[PDB]
Amino acid sequence: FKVAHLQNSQTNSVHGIVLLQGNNGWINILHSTSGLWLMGCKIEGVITDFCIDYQPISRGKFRTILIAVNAYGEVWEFDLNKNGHVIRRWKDQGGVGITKIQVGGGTTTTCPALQISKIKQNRWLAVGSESGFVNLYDRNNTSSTPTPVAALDQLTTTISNLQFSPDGQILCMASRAVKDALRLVHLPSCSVFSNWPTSGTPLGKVTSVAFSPSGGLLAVGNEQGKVRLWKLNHY
Amino acid sequence: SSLSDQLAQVASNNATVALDRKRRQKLHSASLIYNSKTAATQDYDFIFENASKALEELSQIEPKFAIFSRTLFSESSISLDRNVQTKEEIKDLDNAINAYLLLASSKWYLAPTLHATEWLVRRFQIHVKNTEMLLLSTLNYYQTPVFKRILSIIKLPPLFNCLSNFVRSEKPPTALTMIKLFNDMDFLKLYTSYLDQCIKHNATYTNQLLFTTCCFINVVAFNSNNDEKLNQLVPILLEISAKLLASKSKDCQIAAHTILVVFATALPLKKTIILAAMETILSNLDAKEAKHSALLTICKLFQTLKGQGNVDQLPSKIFKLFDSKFDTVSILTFLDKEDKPVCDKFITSYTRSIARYDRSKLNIILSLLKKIRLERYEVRLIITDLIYLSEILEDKSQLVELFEYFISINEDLVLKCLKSLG
Amino acid sequence: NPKAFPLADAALTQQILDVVQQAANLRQLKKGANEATKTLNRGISEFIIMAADCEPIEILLHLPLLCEDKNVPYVFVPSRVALGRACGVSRPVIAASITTNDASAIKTQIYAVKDKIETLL
Amino acid sequence: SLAKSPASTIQILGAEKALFRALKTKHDTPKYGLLYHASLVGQATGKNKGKIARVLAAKAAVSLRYDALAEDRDDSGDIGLESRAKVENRLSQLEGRDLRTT
Amino acid sequence: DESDSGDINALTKILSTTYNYKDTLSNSKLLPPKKLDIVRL
Amino acid sequence: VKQHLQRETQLKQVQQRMDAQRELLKKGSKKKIVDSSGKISFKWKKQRKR
Amino acid sequence: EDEEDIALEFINGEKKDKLVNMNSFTSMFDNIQNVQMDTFFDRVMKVLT
Repeated sequence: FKVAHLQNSQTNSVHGIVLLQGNNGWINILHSTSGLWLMGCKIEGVITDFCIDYQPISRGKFRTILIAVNAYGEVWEFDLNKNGHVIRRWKDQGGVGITKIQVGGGTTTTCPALQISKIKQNRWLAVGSESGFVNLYDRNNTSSTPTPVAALDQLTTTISNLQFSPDGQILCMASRAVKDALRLVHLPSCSVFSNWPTSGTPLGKVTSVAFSPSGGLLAVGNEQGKVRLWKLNHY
Repeated sequence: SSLSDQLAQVASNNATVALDRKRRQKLHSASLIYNSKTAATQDYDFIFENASKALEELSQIEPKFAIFSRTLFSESSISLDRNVQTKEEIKDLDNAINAYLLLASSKWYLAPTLHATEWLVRRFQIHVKNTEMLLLSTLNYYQTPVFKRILSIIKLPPLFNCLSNFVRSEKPPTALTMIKLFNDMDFLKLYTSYLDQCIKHNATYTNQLLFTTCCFINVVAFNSNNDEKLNQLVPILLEISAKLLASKSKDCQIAAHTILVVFATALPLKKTIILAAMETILSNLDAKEAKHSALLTICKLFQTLKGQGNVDQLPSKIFKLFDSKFDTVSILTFLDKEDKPVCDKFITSYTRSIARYDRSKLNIILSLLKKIRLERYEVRLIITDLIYLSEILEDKSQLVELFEYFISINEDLVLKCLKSLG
Repeated sequence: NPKAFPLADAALTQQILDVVQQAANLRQLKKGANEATKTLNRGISEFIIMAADCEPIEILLHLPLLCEDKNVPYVFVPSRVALGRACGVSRPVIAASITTNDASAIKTQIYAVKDKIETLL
Repeated sequence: SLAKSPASTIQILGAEKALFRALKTKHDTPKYGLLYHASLVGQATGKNKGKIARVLAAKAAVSLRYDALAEDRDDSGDIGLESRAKVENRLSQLEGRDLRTT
Repeated sequence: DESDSGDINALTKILSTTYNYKDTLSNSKLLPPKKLDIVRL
Repeated sequence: VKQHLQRETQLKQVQQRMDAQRELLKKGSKKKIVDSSGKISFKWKKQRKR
Repeated sequence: EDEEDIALEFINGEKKDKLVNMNSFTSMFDNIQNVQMDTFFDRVMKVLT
């Protein structure tokens, strides 16, 4: 599940929504407080992952978009302000066995906003896969078949985590299959950092990753139950 | 130190004394034209006769070779021996030889140069005494058979240790191993001194610059991961680039453009160093080909700048220098070509420079902005300065023509600048 | 891409690429046009998968000629990159072959997809 | 018939006598075949000749199949020229390396 | 023989004055491409 | 002709067992799985080849 | 509008550039014969872009 912000346009009120994964391509959206069932979104194939992107409209106005990807690689984009009707469809070029999808460079679960004016649109989109590939897309620049900016292939196992820094300058891709399978990718260069992590860096089976909203702290959980903390001195 | 080590130093000092017959056979056998068996049988008169004819042929190609006919290729040089000379005379001989190797550097493809240099190899034993100068002048001919012959008869100095494998080898030294020679910091200082002498003497030629450039460019790539070693390269190779830019030869200037551009991409530098680079690039910019490469170089360096002041206006002296060498019409042509390299940051700095210093080109600003798409923040900076112009400068038809252009494209961002500023 | 014929649809491509992934784990997969050409000659190929966007397409067009001669089903999938990732390699694969084995643990799924390719031919 | 042959066969096409003798007696097989007399193989030296034969035979099958099975082939050799460039690049970096420590 | 008592030799002069040729990353807001400054806590 | 067929199948089975052994020599992570019947097989981990 | 929004706009404005790696200019040695300096310089730019 994931939690996002939905603005009720006809009253201009804003409230939270809880998004869930269904059995058959189904995404069920609930009211965060009252628990009411508001709308549902359906895709063909097996739903594997989804993410939320915000698009500002005007002063005090924004729209929530639900981005859902199928294991084949087909991506749906639903407009949750219009009863969850599809607005765009496209396919991940060279995508097979997709495992995760995430957006970065704007507001999201990892970098949530504190007021309406801080809502920003994400300029990056990364799609993981079981083979370990990660296709990165530049959202700012629409077609049924978009070409990815880069195809990262340093990891050889299933991508179980995809997360951007709050400013969208670092992408952290991790895999829980093998130990020390964590890499940090610089953007917009898409060049993996070389100095860190090293052979001596303790990471273990990375199973959770988190970026601080501010201060540039990186917390990495592992199968051993240890949360190790790093600071990026640039921030 | 053991006695053998001390005696080893003695042997090196007296390498060419020719004390006995066996020493004479080794020394006299070394040749660039003949095999060892035939070389030992020959005589100085036979060698000198052929060299004199070769120098005449070189003299026809280039009159400067005629000077050595009075000094090195004289009939009296036959009876001249270096071992019997005093130190002042030996130093004075070496200057003449070093000058000759500079002139001969570009004619090694011609057959006569190999015969003329045989006299110096046999008479003056340059392959033993002046070994570094000979190797440096013929470094770009490494794939040529002549360089193979040189390696066979020469004892490599310490700085040329990587070539020891290819001494007397069927395969010529690979281009990859030349990066290793230039990778060393000590060798770069030596090559810098040699290359400096060529520039002082205007003896540089295109094949020298090309090979010199590739080795310098590749040395950056090999050290790209090592930022610390890149820092040690900056004092050396940027100092080389300054000397090349000073040279009136356009080919030297274009090589400097190539060297500077790779550094800026490889390592981010202070904007002060970048601005100083423009001052040197533009000071001696006369050739049209150099003018074309310079503009691409100027645009690229600003692209590398990634700190506050990234798109700030050029200094007063810098802007005036640039406009003289590149009038406003030329840059409009530069933007007009569809294959223009990314230059938004430079134009943003250039655009703000016009408003600060030259109001008459405010109309040109409108044309420049249409031709190139500037980034969101870059447009915001330009809007911010033009807003100040309206408060200070008198309103103009062109000045309002710039605002309405921003009204047509992204009207809302114009309000944000106005809201933040007045 | 008219020459690429027959071309599997989106629903069928997922089923094919699933089998190609399972076969790779069991080492029942031959990757590359040259290896696919061999398996046809040795008669050990259940069926052949080919990539439509392979440019020039003619480099793999000899395989249909062998396949129809040997009575081997064959099918095209739209993307060579997706085929390569499904195979389990770091390079785009234009063609692949499923090696025959009646003792394999994925025998049923291979024949299930094999029939759909036969019907699709 | 040549178009339908895999690249491995094209490498050893002209050396059947040595190939099938070696296969049956459990010995090493030939590595040049008839391609030995190609100009590119001549430029290589030492063990690089075997590598270039493998590279060139693989590209030969690519360029050959285009000739045989292309309905609307232009008589230009564009696929051959670009295929040639790749092998020359492979030869250059292959020949650039030096085994002896420097 | 020597005394101190657009100029071409501008680039040479600035090199003599400056000892560190890499722009300070504290002022710049964009992080370096290949080098990460990361400390464990 | 039948004897030719029997020899072909026997050689086919022999080749398959040799090929299976060769896959074990190659690089990768493999687990030996044994069925109740006693048949042994190796299942490779889902790791992409570099 | 806030100062952070100005800073974030600066980050998004930045665009990717092709970094220089070890195996980028090795091929220049191959074709460094009988070529003018200007043509050689363009090739350096072409790899750098």
